[PDB]
Amino acid sequence: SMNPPPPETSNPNKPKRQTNQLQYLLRVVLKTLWKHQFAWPFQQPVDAVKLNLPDYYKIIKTPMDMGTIKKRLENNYYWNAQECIQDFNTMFTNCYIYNKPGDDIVLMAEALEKLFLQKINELPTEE
Ligand SMILES: O=C1NC(=O)C(c2cccc(Cl)c2)=C1Nc1ccc(O)c(Cl)c1
Repeated sequence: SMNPPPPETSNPNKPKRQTNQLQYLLRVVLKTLWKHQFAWPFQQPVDAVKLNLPDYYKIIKTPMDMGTIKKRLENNYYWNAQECIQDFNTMFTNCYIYNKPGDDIVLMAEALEKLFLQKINELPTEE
């Protein structure tokens, strides 16, 4: 079982914005999660070949990862904050769908998600 193409991070005809909320999602949210000791499994698309997870992309039909999110934020791919928040939530949910409760990777996702929730709680009002 092979890897799919990664999610796109560039699409010139998709309209985009740089908003204060999106800036916060990069400068505070992504940066906080990216530097965490448990970030590493989430910094790039899951390589199902190297990890010997041939069923991964049979089960996970909407892959997402922080490498992709980082590129989307840096390349101003998004129209609004909700699109980016959805990407983080997709990433966490994929982990919980694929893995078993208590697995290391689930504990890692939970630690990142707790921080994510704390930061999104203080998402600034749109300017
Ligand atoms: O990119 C990766 N390199 C690794 O060794 C892993 C990985 C695989 C199994 C357990 C743990 Cl804690 C990490 C990655 N990421 C990953 C990210 C989410 C997942 O659900 C799974 Cl199974 C793996």
